[PDB]
Amino acid sequence: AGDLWVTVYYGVPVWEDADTTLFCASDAKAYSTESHNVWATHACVPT
Amino acid sequence: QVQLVQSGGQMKKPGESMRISCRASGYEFIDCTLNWIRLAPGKRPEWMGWLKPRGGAVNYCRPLQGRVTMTRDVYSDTAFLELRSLTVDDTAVYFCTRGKNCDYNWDFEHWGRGTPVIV
Ligand SMILES: *[C@@H]1O[C@H](CO)[C@@H](O[C@@H]2O[C@H](CO)[C@@H](O[C@@H]3O[C@H](CO[C@H]4O[C@H](CO[C@H]5O[C@H](CO)[C@@H](O)[C@H](O)[C@@H]5O[C@H]5O[C@H](CO)[C@@H](O)[C@H](O)[C@@H]5O)[C@@H](O)[C@H](O[C@H]5O[C@H](CO)[C@@H](O)[C@H](O)[C@@H]5O[C@H]5O[C@H](CO)[C@@H](O)[C@H](O)[C@@H]5O)[C@@H]4O)[C@@H](O)[C@H](O[C@H]4O[C@H](CO)[C@@H](O)[C@H](O)[C@@H]4O)[C@@H]3O)[C@H](O)[C@H]2NC(C)=O)[C@H](O)[C@H]1NC(C)=O
Repeated sequence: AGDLWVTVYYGVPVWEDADTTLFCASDAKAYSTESHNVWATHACVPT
Repeated sequence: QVQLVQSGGQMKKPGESMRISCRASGYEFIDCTLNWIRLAPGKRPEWMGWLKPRGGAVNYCRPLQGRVTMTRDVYSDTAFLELRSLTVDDTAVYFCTRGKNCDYNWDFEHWGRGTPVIV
């Protein structure tokens, strides 16, 4: 027998500061597969 | 880009042999097939045989079956060809040639600089 209730929203635009694992994305412009880079490896996802 | 630097063209006499090298770069020497197309005066560009540098697999042209011998040093990435029983007619400029891609050998976008043998 009330007036106001808890209402739950999913997709709410909020964020908090955080530390996390960051993966790499490369420009993929390195044509030569032979001459491959030490930092921009094949594991870097395409940009 | 890839490039196929070649040997100097030696001077020879009939009833002898010749060996002309061809070093490749810019691509994995094994993954792609290399050819030998020589050019004599006025005749159609003569293909002699392809060489697959995986296990030295080869396929020579019928008239050259017996004289021709295409090998390779997979370590120095060099392509070798020997041609015995020389003639003044088999005289030509020689060009090592790999295709556009490894899925098709016959589109020769990449040619080596001509090596001129004189007989
Ligand atoms: C699976 O199994 C297969 C089959 O077993 C294997 O296939 C075989 O592969 C080998 C390669 O590994 C291939 O070998 C051939 O070898 C040839 C080299 O032989 C030549 O030289 C010898 C030596 O003669 C000199 O030395 C002796 C003493 O050692 C002396 O007595 C001679 O007189 C001569 O000496 C001279 O110099 C000295 C210097 O001091 C002087 O003192 C002296 O006075 C002389 O001047 C010769 O014996 C050979 O002669 C044969 O071949 C010629 C070719 O015309 C014939 O005219 C000759 O009669 C003889 O042929 C004999 O056999 C045939 C066939 O049965 C008979 O009809 C005939 O009657 C004879 O009995 C050579 O001159 C090499 O040159 C050759 O390549 C050349 O030939 C081919 C054609 O055969 C050409 O297409 C090439 O372009 C070349 O020109 C070849 O490499 C075997 O031939 C081959 N087997 C078969 C059946 O083909 C295979 O390897 C194996 N494994 C695998 C993985 O497959």
